[PDB]
Amino acid sequence: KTSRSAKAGVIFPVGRMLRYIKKGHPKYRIGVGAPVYMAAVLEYLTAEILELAVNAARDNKKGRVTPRHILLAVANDEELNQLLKGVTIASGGVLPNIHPELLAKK
Amino acid sequence: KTSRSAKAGVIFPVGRMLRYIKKGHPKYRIGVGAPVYMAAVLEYLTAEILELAVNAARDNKKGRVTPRHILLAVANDEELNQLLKGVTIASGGVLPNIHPELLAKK
Amino acid sequence: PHRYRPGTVALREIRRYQKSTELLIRKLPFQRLVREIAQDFKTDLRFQSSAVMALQEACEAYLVGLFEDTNLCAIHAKRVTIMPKDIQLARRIRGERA
Amino acid sequence: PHRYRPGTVALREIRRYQKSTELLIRKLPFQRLVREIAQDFKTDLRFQSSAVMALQEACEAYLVGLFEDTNLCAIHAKRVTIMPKDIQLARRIRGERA
Amino acid sequence: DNIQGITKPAIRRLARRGGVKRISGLIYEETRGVLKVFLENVIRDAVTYTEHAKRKTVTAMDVVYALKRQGRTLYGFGG
Amino acid sequence: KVLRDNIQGITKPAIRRLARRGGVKRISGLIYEETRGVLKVFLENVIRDAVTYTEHAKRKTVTAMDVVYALKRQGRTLYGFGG
Amino acid sequence: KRGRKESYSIYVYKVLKQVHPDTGISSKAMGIMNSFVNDIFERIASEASRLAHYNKRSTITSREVQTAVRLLLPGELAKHAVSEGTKAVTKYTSSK
Amino acid sequence: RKESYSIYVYKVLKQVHPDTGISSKAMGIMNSFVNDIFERIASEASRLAHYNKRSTITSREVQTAVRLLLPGELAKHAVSEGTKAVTKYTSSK
DNA sequence: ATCAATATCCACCTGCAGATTCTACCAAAAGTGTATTTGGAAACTGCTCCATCAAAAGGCATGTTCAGCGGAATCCGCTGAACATGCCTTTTGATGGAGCAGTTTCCAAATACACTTTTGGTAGAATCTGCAGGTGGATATTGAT
DNA sequence: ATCAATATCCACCTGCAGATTCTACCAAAAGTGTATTTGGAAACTGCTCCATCAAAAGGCATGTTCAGCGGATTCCGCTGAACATGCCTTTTGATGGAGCAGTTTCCAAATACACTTTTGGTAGAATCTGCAGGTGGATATTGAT
Repeated sequence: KTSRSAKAGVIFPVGRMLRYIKKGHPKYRIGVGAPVYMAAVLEYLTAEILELAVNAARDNKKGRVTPRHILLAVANDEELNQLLKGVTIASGGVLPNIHPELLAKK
Repeated sequence: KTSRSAKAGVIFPVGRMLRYIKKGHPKYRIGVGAPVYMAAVLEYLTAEILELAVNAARDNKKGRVTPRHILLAVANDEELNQLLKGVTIASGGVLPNIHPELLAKK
Repeated sequence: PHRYRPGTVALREIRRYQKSTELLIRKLPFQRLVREIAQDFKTDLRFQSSAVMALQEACEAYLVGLFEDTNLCAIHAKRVTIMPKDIQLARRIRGERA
Repeated sequence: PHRYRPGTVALREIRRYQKSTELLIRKLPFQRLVREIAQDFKTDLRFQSSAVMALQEACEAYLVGLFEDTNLCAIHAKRVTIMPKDIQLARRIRGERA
Repeated sequence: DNIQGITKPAIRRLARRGGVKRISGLIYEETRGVLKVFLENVIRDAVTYTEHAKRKTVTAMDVVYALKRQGRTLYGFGG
Repeated sequence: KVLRDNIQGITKPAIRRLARRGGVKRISGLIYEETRGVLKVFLENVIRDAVTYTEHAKRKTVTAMDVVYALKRQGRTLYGFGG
Repeated sequence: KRGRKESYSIYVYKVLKQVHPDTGISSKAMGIMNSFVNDIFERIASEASRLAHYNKRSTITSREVQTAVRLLLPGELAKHAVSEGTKAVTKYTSSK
Repeated sequence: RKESYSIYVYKVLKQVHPDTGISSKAMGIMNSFVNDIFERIASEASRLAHYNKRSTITSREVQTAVRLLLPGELAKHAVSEGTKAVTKYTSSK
């Protein structure tokens, strides 16, 4: 057998997602493409954030990505930051940033 | 024939509600308790607002209830105000208010 | 010649508009503004007469609510004049910011 | 006797705490708080360890944000010291003021 | 230039209802920009709906929905 | 045991740390109490919804999903605790 | 053969007159009372189904509606709404 | 037994950079993310397939969803990706 | 400018907790074959949305005059920051026991079709009236002397 | 304080845009027997939550001293408010003309339903390495002299 994932060229589980769509919206029929399309968008997005989190990890001179890296990745990217309004990254931390008025002397 | 709404002791469409509860949340078996509860709750809420809106209408020397009254009614009741964060009552205006920092002087 | 001291009329204007509920933006101009913008998204588009009213209702409401918050910001900075930054701080805290 | 001027250590702290990610509230004192409150709602409850931690994650995040906005407000008033009326303006604009 | 069709007098009237007293002269353009972004966001999502529905006419319900997801709910146009 | 006045567990040192990550350099003295006020409200609300979900599931244990589900109601999504 | 647009109008009107026989409701006003009922209706059934889901239940019942309600309405408002609801389902049952 | 996206998140992780690993904690987060968005999309999908009185969630609904749900640039590259994968699937057999 | 006090940044080391591979059970996808069903397509009616034209009124753009506000500058009171002191309570880690969350097997009570008969609700028409809108005679408010 | 220019409030009248009442078709709720499903009940399991315990150091609390921030105050330059003015254009009301929705009726195309075969995940276990945490010292920032 050949996983639908392979057929469509994705890593994410196409079938597993047709199932998750059903267990969630029973009523509707799911075109054979929807779970496909879904898995493709989700792998895309996850790829995007991993690309940034990895770099973030590497600059930090770390061989393993952590939540703080994912934050900094998402925090510094305008659109991922937008996509994640009201999302709290546990153990994530905050973007360092001091307001100028707080720096002393003259 | 006898209407469930009649047996329920309500004005709101227990029957119709049920139909809606189904058309909207389609993969769920719906107990007859549900549409009845809904009818009763939404009727109360309706009654609730209408009460205050009317007070505002009369308060206004007017015999017909308008959006201006419903808003005044809503914006002045702490709980109705809370329940409707985000709601924008078309043509309801705002609630009369002027910071005292702007006030003339005296 | 009679002449009201500054702020008296404005203070009078506030009381007036917070009493009324009619739109305060010119209808025709607003419509041109909508269709124009809508165009840059999809060509040859029609608008239910009411869908435009809805847009204006929403727009006007949004702005009036924003000025309410902005005014809170001017007052906070010990001013009575709403300046651009007040609008910025306000949208910022709201999570809108751009 | 050496001694940093007022403000030098704070900026030290800020850089410090903005670079890290550990929780800033004592865990046990927080758990008691969570149970005290829950108890005052429904007696005889149990909490998954993770639940308490989920709650603490949520709480600390929440206040760190309220503090960021509170800080915009202080600075907006040409101040560097946050005050209650700062927290209050931020909360109000956020829609919380309930 | 349709935008500017949003006159200073109008903006000022809005702000009055908003309870404002004095108005920096820079406000007007500033208000025009903000409003532009708002209408853009809504109308963009409205249309998306209009199109996914395979329609040529943006109905009131499209706007109501656009509005909804922007977090801004609107009563009075669902009929 | 009897739990009483545990909001005082949110100590001044603590709140300062929270404020430092928040970027604050100076703190009025009336902040610490103001803050516990704000905190007890948010916490009571989250817990209140959470416990509601729990009572609905007919359980005697507040689970992580409960809290998560509760936080989403307040429009705050939490990552790193999902099932 | 043509549109039969359904609404809550008549009902809001009954509830209105039922206690204010000498107080009318404008058109626009009725339109808002409509958006309200629809709005809330949605939130409730929405949460209610959501509730069933968490508890791997295949039925949306009054139980979930009541919980949905507690989670959706403010303090005293929910208090009474629940009373009204449980009181309704009661009478509907203490009969047929 | 309980399922998650980890293996996949991990597969994808290895393609962006072969020499980088991920903490279980960070993996716990990539999971909240996938599950989160997976829901947002599907939920607009029906809320959409519904508004048009339809009884089927198709790639078309999923796509409109995505359009509404994502920021300009992400939205585009996402739509391509899906458009692409569905095309490919519609030829695998 | 110079130096004494401290905190910051960094290259090295290394045991171990926690991340990464490694193995076989088992829900679960991936094939097959009908059974049921959308939803685009062709066909067509009609609710409204648009395009043009033509007024008078209600605004709006403007430009002059200046009140008073925002913002700079100076000053000092006292409140928060820094800090060292004293020691409690939170943390850390291993231990036991059971309350209870999760799973499993099953009987009946509740809902779901498939479907027929009974009106409550909607639409367009007939009848009806609350409040806009104009007048005005009086009181209140604002602003100068 | 006392004018006096203006705005605002209140009493009263009435035609009519709009709310209300009304006369019937008909989609939909209510009624009925049968077929399909569900979730509470109950005995059972092992996972994880509560409570302990003893050690101890990280961290909280308390007091002292004073720097510098916040705010009060004075002052003036000048941006926004108020107002008369000339007048462009939004507003109001009609108006067929056809774009274009919502309706219906038919049917090939595409999930769904129920099984059976095949294997990509998952949990646990065996295996490995990034990095937490201490160690020392050189560097940079701070603050007084």
